[PDB]
Amino acid sequence: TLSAEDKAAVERSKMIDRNLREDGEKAAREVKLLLLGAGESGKNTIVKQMKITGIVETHFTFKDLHFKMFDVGAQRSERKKWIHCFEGVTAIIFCVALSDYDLVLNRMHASMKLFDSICNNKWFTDTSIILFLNKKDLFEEKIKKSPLTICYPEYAGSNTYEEAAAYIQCQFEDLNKRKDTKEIYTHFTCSTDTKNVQFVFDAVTDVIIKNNLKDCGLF
Amino acid sequence: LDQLRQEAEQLKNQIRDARKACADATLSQITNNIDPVGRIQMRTRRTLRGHLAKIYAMHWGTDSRLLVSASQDGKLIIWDSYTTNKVHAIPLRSSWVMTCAYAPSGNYVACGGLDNICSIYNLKTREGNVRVSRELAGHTGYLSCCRFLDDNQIVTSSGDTTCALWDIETGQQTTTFTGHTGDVMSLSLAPDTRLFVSGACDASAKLWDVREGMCRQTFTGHESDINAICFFPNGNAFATGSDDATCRLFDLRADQELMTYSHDNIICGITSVSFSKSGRLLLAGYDDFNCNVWDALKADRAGVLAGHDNRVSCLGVTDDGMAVATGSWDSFLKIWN
Amino acid sequence: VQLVESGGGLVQPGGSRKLSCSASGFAFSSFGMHWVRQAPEKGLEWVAYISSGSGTIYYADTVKGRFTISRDDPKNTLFLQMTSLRSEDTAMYYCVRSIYYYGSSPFDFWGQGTTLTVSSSDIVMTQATSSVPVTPGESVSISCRSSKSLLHSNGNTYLYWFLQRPGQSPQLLIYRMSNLASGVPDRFSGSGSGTAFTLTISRLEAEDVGVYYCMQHLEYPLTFGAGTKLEL
Amino acid sequence: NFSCYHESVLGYRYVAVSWGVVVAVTGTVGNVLTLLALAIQPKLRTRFNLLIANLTLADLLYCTLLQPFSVDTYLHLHWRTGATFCRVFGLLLFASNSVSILTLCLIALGRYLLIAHPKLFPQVFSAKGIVLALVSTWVVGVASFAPLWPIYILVPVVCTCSFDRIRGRPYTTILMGIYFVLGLSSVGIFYCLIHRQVKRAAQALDQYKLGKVTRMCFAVFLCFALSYIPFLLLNILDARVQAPRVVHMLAANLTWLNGCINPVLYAAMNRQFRQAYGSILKRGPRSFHRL
Amino acid sequence: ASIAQARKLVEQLKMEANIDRIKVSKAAADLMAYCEAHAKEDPLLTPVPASENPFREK
Repeated sequence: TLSAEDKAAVERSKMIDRNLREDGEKAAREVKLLLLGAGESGKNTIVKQMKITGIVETHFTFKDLHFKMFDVGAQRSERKKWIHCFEGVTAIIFCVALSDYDLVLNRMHASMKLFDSICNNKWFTDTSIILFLNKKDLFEEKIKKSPLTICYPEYAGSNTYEEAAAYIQCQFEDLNKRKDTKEIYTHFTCSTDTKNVQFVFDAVTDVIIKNNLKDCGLF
Repeated sequence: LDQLRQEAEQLKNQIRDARKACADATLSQITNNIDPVGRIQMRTRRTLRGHLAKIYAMHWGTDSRLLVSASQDGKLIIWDSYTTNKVHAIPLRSSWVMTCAYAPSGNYVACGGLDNICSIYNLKTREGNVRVSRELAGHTGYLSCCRFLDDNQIVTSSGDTTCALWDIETGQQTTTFTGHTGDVMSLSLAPDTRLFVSGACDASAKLWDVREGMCRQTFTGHESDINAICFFPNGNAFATGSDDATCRLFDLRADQELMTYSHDNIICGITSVSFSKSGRLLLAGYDDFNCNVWDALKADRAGVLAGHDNRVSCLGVTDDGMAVATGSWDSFLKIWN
Repeated sequence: VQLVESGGGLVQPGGSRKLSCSASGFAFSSFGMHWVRQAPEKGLEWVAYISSGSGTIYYADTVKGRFTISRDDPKNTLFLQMTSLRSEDTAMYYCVRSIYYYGSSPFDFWGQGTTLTVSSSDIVMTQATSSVPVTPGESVSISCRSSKSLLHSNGNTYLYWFLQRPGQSPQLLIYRMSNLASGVPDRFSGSGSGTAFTLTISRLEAEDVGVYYCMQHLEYPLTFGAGTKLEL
Repeated sequence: NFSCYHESVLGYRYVAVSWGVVVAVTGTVGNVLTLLALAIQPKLRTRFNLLIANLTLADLLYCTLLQPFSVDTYLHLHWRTGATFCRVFGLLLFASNSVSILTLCLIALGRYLLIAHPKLFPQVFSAKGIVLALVSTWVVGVASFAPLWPIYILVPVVCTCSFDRIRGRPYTTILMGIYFVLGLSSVGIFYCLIHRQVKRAAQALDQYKLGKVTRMCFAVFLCFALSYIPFLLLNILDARVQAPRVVHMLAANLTWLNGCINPVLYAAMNRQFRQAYGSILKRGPRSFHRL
Repeated sequence: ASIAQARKLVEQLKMEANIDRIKVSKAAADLMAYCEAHAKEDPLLTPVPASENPFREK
C-alpha cells in the first residue's frame, strides 16, 4: 500500500524510535539529584569536593553509578514555576551551615523555613532529602562562644558540640510532615576528604533499594 | 517621592474610570441571541507517542502537517501528523526545555528553557543532520516562550520580567521590552506580526509594539499568574489562561476585560489556550488531566477532550483548523478532530 | 558534501570487482544510497538501492543475485560487489544519495562517476525527442511519458528530472515533478499529470545545454528515460 | 465405583465444606478485584506486574472452577460430573496448581533481580522475555500432566477426581518432587537474599552516622510451605496409600490455602494496588463516570 | 533610585492614557462578525466529512 518512499519514511521513523528507546534506557539508568541550599552554606564547596548562566549540571561516577547533580541556585527567579521540572528527581541534596547565626537582619531560621517548604512540597511527597550540615569544624567553637539559646531558647540541654548538633539535627528532621514517605538522610560534612561522595552514594542506593522495594510490593 | 505614587494612583483611577465608562454593554448581553454551539465530540484520530517524559510545549508547522514537540527527556520530535512518523529527533544540550517553536517558513525550529538560552536549529541543511544554528544568550531568567517573527528575527519571553526581540544572524537582542512586575510566562505574536502580547506572573498582560520597542496597553483582571496567551485570529483580541481557573478574553481597542470563562467544578489553573480558525472555539488545557473547549462568544463549556493520563501541558490548532493537538505530562501527544 | 568513488577498470568477462564509494561532508549513516549506471553512450539505468541502516535492499532484475550492495556507516563507505561480469555491465557507475522523509529531496547529490570497461512489469518511460536544437535566451520545453500514472493515492507524483551536462555527473533538477531542487537557477519548472509530464525552461542561457533524464520512484525498479539532449 | 464415604471421616466433612466455600469466596473476590484493578489502571500494567497477573488468572481458574466441585464432592456423593469430565477437571486442577507454583518462583526471581541487581531485571523480563516466561509456565503446566491423562480416576481418600496414587506412581512422584524442590529452593533463597540486601543497605547507612520486608518474606515463605509441602512431601514419601487418620484429605485441603491468600500477599498489601483501591473508594462519585 | 522607577511608571501611565476610545459593544460586534464570516471554514466547529478529513481512522 505505502508508496516506494513512504516505506522509507516508516523505516526512518522506526530507526528513530529505536534510538529514542536506547537513549531513554541510558537516561533511566542515571541517578538524578537536585541541589538546594544557600550559597554561603558551603554548597559550592560541597559540589567542588564531590565533583571528582542558569541551571548548572554536574556529573559524578561513583562505584559505577552516574550522578547528575542539578545546581539551580543561580535561578534567582520565581519558584513554583520551574520546581515541578524536578518532580521525578530521585533525591534532594539540601545544604545548610551549622553556623548560620551570623547574618542577623537568624539565617538558621530562614534555612528551617526553606526546608519546611521543600520537604512538604506537593511535587516532592515521594522524593527523599539528603541533608548536609556543614561548618562543623568552626561550629564546634562557635557553639562555645555563644549557646544555642541565642537561636532556640529551649536549646541543647548541655551546651556541647555533640548535644547541640543532635538538637539541630532533630529540629530539622521533625520538619518532615510525612515520615512514612521520606527518610531525611543527614550528614555532618566537617570538610571531610571524600566522605561526602560516599554518603551521597549510600543514601542514593538506599533510596533506590526502597523504591524498587515499593514497586514490587515488598514494602 | 510620595507625590509620584499619588500621581500613579490618580492615573490608575483615571484609566479605571475610562474603562468602566467604555463598558456600555457586556459581551454576553449581545452574544446571547446567537444559536449556541452544541456539544463538540472529538476523537483522538492519532496518538503520537515516543517521548519518555513530560511534554512541555509543541507547535504546528505552517503547512498544518508537521508539528514539533519538546519534553524533559531532552528531545525535540518533529512528527508528521498524517502518519505519526518521526521526521526529526533533535537531541537537546539541556533537557530542561519549557518551550519550542516552528519557524513560519519551516526551515528553523527554536527551543529554550532553564538554561536561559534560546537555541535555533536549522532543519533544511545540506549535511542532512539538524545542527544548532545559534544560541541567543542574554537572558537572566528561564525562557518560557519563543515564537519566530521571521527567519531572521524572533521574540522571546523570559522569567526575569523581560521580553526581547533577537536578530538571529547577529545573535544579539535588538530590542528589550521591560515593564513587567514579575516573571513572563507566555507570548503570542499578532496575525499582522507587528504587535504581540505577553502574560506575566504579576497577574497582568502587556501589549508590545515590536518596532517601537515599548508597551502600548496593560490588561488586568486575573487573580493569579498567567500561564498562557493566544491571539484571537482577527488580531484585535486575545485570551489568557491563569492559575485561578479562569480564562479571560480581552479586547485591544476597548482595552478592558471582555469575558471570563470558568466553572465551579473547574478549580485548577490553565496551562495553555488556543483558538479555532473562526475564533468561535477556545480550547484551554487544564491541570485536571483534560482540556475544555469553550464557546468563546457565549462562554458555554462546549466540550471536553478528556483523553490524557496526566496534566495537559500544551495544545495547538493548525493553521487550516483541521485538527487540534494536545500534549500532556504523560508523554503522549494526541491529535483530535 | 562529497562522494568519491573507485574500483572500476578493465576486467575480463566472468570476473569480479568491488566498487567503493567514499562519502564525506554529510551524515552518511542517515542517508539511503543508490548505485546508478550509465552505458558508455546511452541513458541511465538504476542498479541497486540500500536504505539507511541496511534494513532494505533492492536490485534491478538484470543484476539480482549477481551484485551485492553493502554499506559501512562507521567508515562512511558504500560497496557494490559484482561477480561474473558480462559485456552488458560495462558502464559508468554513480554513487547517488537519497534521504526519505516528508518533504525531502532524494537523489539530490550524485558522485563523480567511476568507469568500468569489460573486455570482449517495469514502468516504461519515454521522452519525445532524443536531441532538440535550442537558441540561448529562448524558452524550451521537454516532454516525457510514463507507462502508468505516477500519482500515488497520497497525491505525490513521484517523477524526477535530472540534468547531465557534458562531462559531468547528473544533478537533480526537479523532485516529485513539481518541487524545485535547492540551488537550481529557478528557471526550470515541472508540470503535468500521470503518464504525461513536462519540464519547461524560461530564459534559457549557458550551462543549460545537456541531456535531461526523467525518472520515476513510484515502484522499483526506477526506470529512467532515454534522455533528451539540448545542444546549440 | 466412584464414591468416597466412610463413617470415620464424617466429622471432617462439614468443616471441610465450610473451608472450601470460604476459600471459594476469598480467592474469587481477591482475584476478581486484582484483575479489575489491573485493567482499570494501566499504571499497574508494568512488566513485573504481569507475573502477578498470571498468578491471579491461574488462581481464579481454580476459584471460579474446580473448587465448587470439590465442595460438592465433600457434600452428597452424587458427583454430577461424569467420568469423562473428571479427567478434564483433574488436569485443569493440577495445571492451575503447577502454574501457580511456577509463577510464585518467577515472582521470587523477579523480586530478587529488582532488589539486588536492578540493572539485570530488564535483560530477563523485557517485553519478549516476560511473555516467553509467562507462556512457558502454562506450557510446562499442561505438559507435566498430559502424559497422565487417562489415570484421573476418583481417589476416595482425597474425595475429588485427581490422579490415582497407586498407578503411574514413579512418573508422577518424579514430576511432583520437581515442583517441591523448585518451589522450596526458589522461595527460600530469593527472599533470603532480598532480606540480606536490605539489611546490608541499612547497615551501610548506619555506618555513616553521628521490619516490613522481613515480615513479608516470612509470610510469603510460611504461606507457600504450609500450603504445599504437607501434600507434596506426604505423597512423595507415601508410595502405597495407607493414610492413617486420612491425613491425605487434610493435607490436600492445605493446598487450597494458596488460592485463599495469594491475592492478599501479592495484591492486597502491595502499595500500588492499595493506592488504586483507595482512589477508587474516595473518587467514587467521579470515578463512576471514568470510562 | 526608586525616583527613576516612579518617573518611568508615571510616564508610561500618561502614555497609556492617550489612546483612542471606543465602546466595547463595537468590539463585541466585530468579534461576532468575524466568527460568523468564517464559521463555514472551521473544521472543528463544523466537522468536515471523512472524504475531506485528512485525519481519518488509521
